[PDB]
Amino acid sequence: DRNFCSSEDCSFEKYIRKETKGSGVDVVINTLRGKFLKASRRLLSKKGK
Amino acid sequence: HQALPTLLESVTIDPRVHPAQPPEGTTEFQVLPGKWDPVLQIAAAGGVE
Repeated sequence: DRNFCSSEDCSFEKYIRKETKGSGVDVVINTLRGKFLKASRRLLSKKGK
Repeated sequence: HQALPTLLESVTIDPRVHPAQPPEGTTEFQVLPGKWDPVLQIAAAGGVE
């Protein structure tokens, strides 16, 4: 259950950032658009794609 | 050092959830709780973010 978030709102950004200890996610396979897209890039690590 | 703001990525103002203006001639004003979120870098108090 810790691996799942919701597509209804951009509340995953805080959850993922906290769960990754601020490292971010290495790869983001993005399909959502708008604020979800913006929040997705904001989770990228330094070398994230 | 002295930091001069140069870019505010997002500023959300929602007066509908904000308390109404204090009655006329008010001397003591109410205090609204505020919170700083280091994970998301959000300064939120009342209906402002």
